[PDB]
Amino acid sequence: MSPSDFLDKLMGRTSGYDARIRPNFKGPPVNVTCNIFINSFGSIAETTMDYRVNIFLRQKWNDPRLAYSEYPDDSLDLDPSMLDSIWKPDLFFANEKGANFHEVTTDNKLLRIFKNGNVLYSIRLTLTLSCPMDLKNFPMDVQTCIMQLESFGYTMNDLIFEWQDEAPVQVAEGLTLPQFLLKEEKDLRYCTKHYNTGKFTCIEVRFHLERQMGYYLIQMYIPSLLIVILSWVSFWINMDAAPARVALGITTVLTMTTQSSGSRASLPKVSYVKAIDIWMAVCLLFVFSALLEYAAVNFVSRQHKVFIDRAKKIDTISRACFPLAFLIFNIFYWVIYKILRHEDIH
Amino acid sequence: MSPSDFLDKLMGRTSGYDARIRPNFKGPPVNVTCNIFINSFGSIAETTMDYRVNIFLRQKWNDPRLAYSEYPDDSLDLDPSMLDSIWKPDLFFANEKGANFHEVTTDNKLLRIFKNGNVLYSIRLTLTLSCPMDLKNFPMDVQTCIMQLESFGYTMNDLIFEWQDEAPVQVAEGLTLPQFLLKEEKDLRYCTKHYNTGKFTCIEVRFHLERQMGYYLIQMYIPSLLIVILSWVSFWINMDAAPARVALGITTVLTMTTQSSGSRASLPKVSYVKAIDIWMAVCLLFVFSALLEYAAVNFVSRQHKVFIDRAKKIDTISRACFPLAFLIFNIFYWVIYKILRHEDIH
Amino acid sequence: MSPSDFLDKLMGRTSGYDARIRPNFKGPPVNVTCNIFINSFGSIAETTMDYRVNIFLRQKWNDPRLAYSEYPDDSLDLDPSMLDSIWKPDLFFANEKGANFHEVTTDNKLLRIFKNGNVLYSIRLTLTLSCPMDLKNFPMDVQTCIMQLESFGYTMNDLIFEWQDEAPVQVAEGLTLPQFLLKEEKDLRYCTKHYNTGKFTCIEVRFHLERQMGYYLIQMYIPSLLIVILSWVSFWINMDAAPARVALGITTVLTMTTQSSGSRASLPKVSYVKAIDIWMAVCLLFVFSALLEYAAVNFVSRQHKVFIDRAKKIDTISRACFPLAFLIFNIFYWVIYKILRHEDIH
Amino acid sequence: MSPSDFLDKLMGRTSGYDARIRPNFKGPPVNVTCNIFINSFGSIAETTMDYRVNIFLRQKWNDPRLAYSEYPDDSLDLDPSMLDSIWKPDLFFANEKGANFHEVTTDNKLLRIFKNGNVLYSIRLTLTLSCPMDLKNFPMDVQTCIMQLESFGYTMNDLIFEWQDEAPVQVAEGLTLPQFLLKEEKDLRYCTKHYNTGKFTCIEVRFHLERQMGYYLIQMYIPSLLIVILSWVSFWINMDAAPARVALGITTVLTMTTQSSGSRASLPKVSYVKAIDIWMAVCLLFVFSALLEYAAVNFVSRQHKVFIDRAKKIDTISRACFPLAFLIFNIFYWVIYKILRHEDIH
Amino acid sequence: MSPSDFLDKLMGRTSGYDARIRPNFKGPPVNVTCNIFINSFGSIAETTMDYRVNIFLRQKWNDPRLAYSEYPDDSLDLDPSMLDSIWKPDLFFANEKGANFHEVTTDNKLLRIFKNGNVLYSIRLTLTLSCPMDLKNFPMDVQTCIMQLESFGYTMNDLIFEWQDEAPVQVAEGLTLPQFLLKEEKDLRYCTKHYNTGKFTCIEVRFHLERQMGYYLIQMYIPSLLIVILSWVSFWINMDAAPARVALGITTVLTMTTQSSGSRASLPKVSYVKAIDIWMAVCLLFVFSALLEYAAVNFVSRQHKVFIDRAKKIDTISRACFPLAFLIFNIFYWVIYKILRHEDIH
Ligand SMILES: *[C@@H]1O[C@H](CO)[C@@H](O[C@@H]2O[C@H](CO)[C@@H](O)[C@H](O)[C@H]2NC(C)=O)[C@H](O)[C@H]1NC(C)=O
Ligand SMILES: *[C@@H]1O[C@H](CO)[C@@H](O[C@@H]2O[C@H](CO)[C@@H](O)[C@H](O)[C@H]2NC(C)=O)[C@H](O)[C@H]1NC(C)=O
Ligand SMILES: *[C@@H]1O[C@H](CO)[C@@H](O[C@@H]2O[C@H](CO)[C@@H](O)[C@H](O)[C@H]2NC(C)=O)[C@H](O)[C@H]1NC(C)=O
Ligand SMILES: *[C@@H]1O[C@H](CO)[C@@H](O[C@@H]2O[C@H](CO)[C@@H](O)[C@H](O)[C@H]2NC(C)=O)[C@H](O)[C@H]1NC(C)=O
Ligand SMILES: *[C@@H]1O[C@H](CO)[C@@H](O[C@@H]2O[C@H](CO)[C@@H](O)[C@H](O)[C@H]2NC(C)=O)[C@H](O)[C@H]1NC(C)=O
Ligand SMILES: [Zn+2]
Ligand SMILES: [Zn+2]
Ligand SMILES: [Zn+2]
Ligand SMILES: [Zn+2]
Ligand SMILES: [Zn+2]
Ligand SMILES: [Zn+2]
Ligand SMILES: [Zn+2]
Ligand SMILES: [Zn+2]
Ligand SMILES: [Zn+2]
Ligand SMILES: [Zn+2]
Repeated sequence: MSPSDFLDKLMGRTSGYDARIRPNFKGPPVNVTCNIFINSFGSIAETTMDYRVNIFLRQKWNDPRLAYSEYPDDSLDLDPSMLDSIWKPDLFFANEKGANFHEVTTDNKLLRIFKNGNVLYSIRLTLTLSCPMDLKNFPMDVQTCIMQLESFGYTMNDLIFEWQDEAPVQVAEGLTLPQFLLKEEKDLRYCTKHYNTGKFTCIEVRFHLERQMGYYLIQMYIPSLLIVILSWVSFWINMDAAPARVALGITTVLTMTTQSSGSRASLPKVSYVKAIDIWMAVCLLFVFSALLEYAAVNFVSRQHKVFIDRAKKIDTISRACFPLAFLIFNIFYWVIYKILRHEDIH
Repeated sequence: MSPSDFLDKLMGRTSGYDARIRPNFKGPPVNVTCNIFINSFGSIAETTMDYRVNIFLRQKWNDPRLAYSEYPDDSLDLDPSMLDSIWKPDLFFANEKGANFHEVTTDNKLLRIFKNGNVLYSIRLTLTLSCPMDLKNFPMDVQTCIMQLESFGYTMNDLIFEWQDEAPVQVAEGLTLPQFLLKEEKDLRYCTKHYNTGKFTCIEVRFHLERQMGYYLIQMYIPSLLIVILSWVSFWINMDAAPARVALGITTVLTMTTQSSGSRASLPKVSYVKAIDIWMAVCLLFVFSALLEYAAVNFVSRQHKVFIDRAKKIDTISRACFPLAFLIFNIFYWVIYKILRHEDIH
Repeated sequence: MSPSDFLDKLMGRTSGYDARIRPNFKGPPVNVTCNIFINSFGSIAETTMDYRVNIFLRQKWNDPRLAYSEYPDDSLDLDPSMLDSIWKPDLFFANEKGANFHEVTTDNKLLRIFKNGNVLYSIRLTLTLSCPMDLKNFPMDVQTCIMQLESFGYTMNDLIFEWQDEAPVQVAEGLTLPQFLLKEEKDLRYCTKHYNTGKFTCIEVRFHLERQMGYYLIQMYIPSLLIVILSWVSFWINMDAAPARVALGITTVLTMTTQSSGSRASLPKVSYVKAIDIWMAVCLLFVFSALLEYAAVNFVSRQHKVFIDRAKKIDTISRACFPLAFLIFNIFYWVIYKILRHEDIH
Repeated sequence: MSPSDFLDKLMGRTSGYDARIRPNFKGPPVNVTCNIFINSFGSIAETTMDYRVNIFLRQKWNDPRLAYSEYPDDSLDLDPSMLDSIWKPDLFFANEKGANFHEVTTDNKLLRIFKNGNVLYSIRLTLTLSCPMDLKNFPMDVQTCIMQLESFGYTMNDLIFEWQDEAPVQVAEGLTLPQFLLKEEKDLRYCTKHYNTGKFTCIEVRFHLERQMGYYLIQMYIPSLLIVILSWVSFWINMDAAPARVALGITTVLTMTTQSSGSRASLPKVSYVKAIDIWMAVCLLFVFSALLEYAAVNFVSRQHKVFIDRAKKIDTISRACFPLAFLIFNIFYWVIYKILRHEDIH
Repeated sequence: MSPSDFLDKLMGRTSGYDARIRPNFKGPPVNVTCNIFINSFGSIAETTMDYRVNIFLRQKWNDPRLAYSEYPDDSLDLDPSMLDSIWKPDLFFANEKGANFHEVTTDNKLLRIFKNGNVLYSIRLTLTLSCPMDLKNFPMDVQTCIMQLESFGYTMNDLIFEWQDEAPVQVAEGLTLPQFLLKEEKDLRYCTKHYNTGKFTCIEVRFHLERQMGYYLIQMYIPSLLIVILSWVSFWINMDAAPARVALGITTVLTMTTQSSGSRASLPKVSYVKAIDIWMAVCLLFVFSALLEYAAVNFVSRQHKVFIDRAKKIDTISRACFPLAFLIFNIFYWVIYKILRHEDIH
């Protein structure tokens, strides 16, 4: 025939096609097979508990009214503007905060109609999805980001969503994240929303992201350790140098206070302790105990010669005991925090 | 019949339906039963005095012109695009700063028409609602967020809003807030706007949110207490160490000044004192009195031996009196601030 | 008759009504009576010199072509969607930076047509209006925010704007501002724009806002005073304690420098001095003169015993003279700044 | 006749008017006379190198097909909605980053048709125009902001842009800028874009803006000078006070480092030196040389009495030489920077 | 003929033209020749790993159905509004985060139809393109920004994209960047996307940008060097001045810590070391070793005269060895970092 006539013949007034009626109106529910292709991944903000994604959302379903045989071609890669003249599933993202299409030059849309009536519907989307994050074990945590594909108007008696058996989630090659590693395996679950308006279909993916500790070591693990070592210099400073040892205790304690507040600058105001909070608390306790060590030496040395060697013994004991107890803490902290991270994500 | 014909028969030119006319035009006012489902809750900013919500707004009313009997089906879950061909209430949010719909894939809308003429109208909305906050008792406060549903064009003689008798407000399971606890009980009030243009219907919910103090203890309650203890080390420092005790008083006072200004960084510029302001003022008064204590010891010790034991007596008295008076203040501050919080929200 | 027929009969093709023609086309100019209702007030930013408002804009004018008598009803509260089929004034805000309507559920619009032809047109608007601010006397200033309602296309020969005789401006009950007090009285002026395109009508309101000083006292008035008192401790510190008195002068001067820069953090980069700048300059001069006082005592004490009592006399004189001169400055500063604020706003 | 009939008679199907055809299709090019009225000016950000303006753009051209004689009126101030039914020039701004119209109540548009066929077309626009800035001589610089009005689709053979002979640029009375002075004179140039698609018309204005130095004197010129004077106190401090003079050198050098980094906080990361960078570098060199002066006095004083008066001579020489050399630098810096600013803008 | 009739004759119902059908429907694929003109370049943010561009995108292809001979004119520069009535390629940008058109006064679009059927289609676009950046060698790095032009709906059997043989990329004259130099040469590659939906055409440019080091030298290369020199003053400070040398070591170490954290303020949280991180680590190691040098001198000097000249020998050796080893590090650091930058970009 001609390319234009076939398009407006299969659907329209002459054929009787109605886009407001689901394909099998009073029969079995429509089964929509979905699969996504992640084009980009980033903007993971813990303060707002969300992340931004850019995906190619593909949907496959069978429409018996769109089946054709006369036209010679097998598939039919048609124009996007007609997408309003056909029935489409009312998919929506349950945990979506913001979303939009793309019209950079034309509509970033695709539609194919096969001979048997199968419809492939691909679309480009930018999504801002909410992600509740557990920040206990914060510099060393594995977050799980979810993506729920839910129907809004049709129940399970009308619309059912299914993930493709092969490759429901595909990630673009070379897609890296500056802060996390995206695990190769993905979890495909079966959500089902139960409202007072009825039952609604839902499908869900889970992405596992491990936080990289290279930034946090050079940002607040090594500089705080350096402050603890800098506090240990006072044990070798001469005893009568009171403005020297006291200023050494003070600058280290106040710096540890500012570094402790600086470790939560980019984090939400949660109300539970974290692993970095435990490390900051122990380092602050160590520098404060070093200052209390000199406050005791300064008090013991003036009680009037037993008191000259008794105060010097505290300095000699603190020279070896302060790094040994800090090493024992470092062993227990790092070992138990590399033990909890081997726990299964599931 | 056929699915398409019934939809355009009940309403349209042939039936005579007009979407610009309320159902009972010159009779009793239309009663709209409303109930909301909170999908997300967050973005509670004290600086802008607002919070962001994402709800499913359901509206129920009876339209006698939409009653049908011939079609076999009980309910009629129809397509959203037709929503312009029917009459809908002109609901609007009185305390709304910004609002928008959702069109992530299709319209996030739902409409059902029953046999008797009842219309269920569900919609997805993102709202930025203004919330006036009282920050007296700030680290330990219970805020009340409101949501007013008001008609804009119709008076009480035409439109009346009512909350559903069962479950007007439903919260999604597992919805947590990083900063607040959402109380299970909700207050359903009856606002009524009186303008010079007439009387207008209004309904209102109240959400009670208790601020969690876990963040604020580790952020500005314990570090300021540590500065007060660090200031108490000077009482044990040797008397003639003037650059040591003076630098101890100075660094503690200047740090208390910076922490006091740091406690109001994320707060609006209100003009009344708060509980954290009282705590910061007392801690600043304590470290400043410790420095004045050494300024008196340094002045008394040089008046030329009575003056050697008289100045030492002030040090010995301040060693026990400074923590005892600080403990008495801590008891009165915490007790009275755990007494005011047991006061009923209502 | 029927409700629908009357609406499309009064205006349309059959009646001959044209929305592109002003009511009295070649007669007296159309007089539009305007009055606003402020729903919210806030977002007053000095850096961008603007403020955000949310108002109900009401407009009243007479259209002889819309007069009816046959229909029984007195007023006619009709549907908003028809608002395009009638003539409306081309009002616009002269000092508007950004503006938008509201479509949270439906159009936030209202239109009534009376028997004689009077048209009441209410609309909801969010406005970001520019406000030039004079920040001399900044912590204690009264700003005047303006709102100009101007016609864009019609001259005085066609369109005239007037304020309602009773209640042109109404403020919602309980509307408070965290930073300012909104004065109860308002000024209704008569602007008139003179361009090269002709003469254009304009009406203007003026809002008077007094800045509350409760925040600024605890933020940068009392902490700077505390630094000045902390600088006065050096006069009581022992004379030979050079690292003590010198470090006392240095930390106070550098802190006064940081507080002076901190007082202009949220302010625009204006090029005239302010009241807080005068207070910061005098406090910085006081702490710098205290350090120069010890620099003179340290120089006088070593000139080799007259020089021992001569240097001690400067300390004794500075003990009483430094707070007395600071008290005299505080009296003159506060008195003259409570005198300028009693000056009439007009 | 009637007002409505004339509007649709001059243009439309009956007359044969086509909005897709330029007035003189195959004759001389259309000459469009342009003039702008600046309503607001601000948001000048050096980091993004742009500024925001709000203008009334007026365009005048002759359309022979719009000439009328029968209708009685001289000019014809018509309704804005019809603006799509006539031909308009395809003006666009070459250096525009973002732009939008205004629809606060209606379209902020104006169109007049005269008897001879002249068309006056006024529109309200908000523009974010890019401005390349030269920041050498930064606290004391005169920037030149440009505005290019270019045609996008028509060449010089079809469309020519011209500035009005009288008042091409008019500024609203009382329009001030918090950071700059807008020079009264303006430069009207003749740009002409040469692409591979052909030749295109362009016209350009230039605004000269002088930066006000009142903010920068009190922000980083006087506080850095105060640090230099504070560093000169060490020359009067006693020689053996090593922790006093050393702490005086250290706090001044570290403060000069922080003030130097603070001077470029709101500036883009350019790679050439500026006048404030030269001032910061010389002030940092002065305080660092004062510390090296005490490092030399402390080294010379202990070489074992010639060495007691030799080290004291360096202190006495540095007491007068350090302010004299700083005064000579201040004279040469300010004189040459008030000489370069008298250079013609052109 | 007449200008209007020809436009609607070549395409439309009478001619049979369909915009939903590609020109050669069942023949060879359509070859689209593309070339871009960069109007502006900037907003290069490393934190979000993106950059903003403003380009003129030109597309050339042959449409046999648009060939004409009767009309006299060679080319046909027509009106933009008709652009919907013709077939256009479905180009889209693969690495695009956000994009929009421009409608400042009219559509910023251009279309020309030649006699043989060639179509030139120019459009103005603002793009926010993602750019993965390697920040190893960060203050001295050459980034490569890419721009992929990909088809969304048509495969290689239908649509093929090609770069123009002459001048695919043209940069506007005088276009400078405050932070980078845009290399004159550009790389034109051949991407080809392989999805599960089929094969898709793609073309790609590469821009090479060299970071300018003028800002980073005065921002964090020279101030850190000054801290290292300031730490070398302690070697000349007198030995028994313990509060002087200790405070000199402390302020320098804490300042180096704050400058090290300040060097990564505007950078993303990557987990690999950079060149500035290596420089900051070595400078921190140098000032910390200077403090350990005085901690050893202070310990050796009190062991009770051999111990008086033995501790003085460490001071004399450290006076020359500390700058010599720092000079050797500076030679190896700068030489190897000027060697890696001569490596070919390709
Ligand atoms: C959609 O999928 C469901 C589930 O596989 C199909 O329902 C089954 O259909 C088969 C074929 O008639 C029956 O034998 C089963 O008993 C059905 N199971 C259930 C639970 O209903 C359904 O037919 C599919 N829809 C379409 C249009 O093919
Ligand atoms: C909407 O609700 C109101 C209040 O219940 C109804 O008004 C009452 O209607 C009953 C039934 O006719 C009367 O007996 C009462 O006297 C009415 N009370 C008032 C205060 O008006 C109203 O009828 C309802 N509207 C509809 C359409 O059912
Ligand atoms: C709009 O208001 C103006 C001013 O009150 C009216 O103009 C006056 O109209 C009266 C009644 O005819 C005359 O007596 C006056 O001489 C007019 N004054 C001026 C300055 O024109 C005008 O008529 C009003 N418009 C309408 C439609 O009522
Ligand atoms: C637009 O302006 C140009 C330049 O003034 C006009 O071109 C001139 O027209 C006059 C009158 O016919 C001629 O004598 C000149 O030789 C023309 N000069 C050039 C360079 O073309 C043009 O006619 C104007 N267009 C209209 C419609 O008036
Ligand atoms: C688009 O370009 C391709 C590649 O040059 C063209 O394909 C070639 O066409 C010539 C001419 O018929 C043949 O001789 C070659 O064998 C073709 N090569 C391939 C790989 O197909 C194609 O014809 C061009 N399309 C149009 C419409 O001109
Ligand atoms: Zn896009
Ligand atoms: Zn898993
Ligand atoms: Zn959405
Ligand atoms: Zn309650
Ligand atoms: Zn709204
Ligand atoms: Zn007034
Ligand atoms: Zn506007
Ligand atoms: Zn000029
Ligand atoms: Zn634009
Ligand atoms: Zn290359």
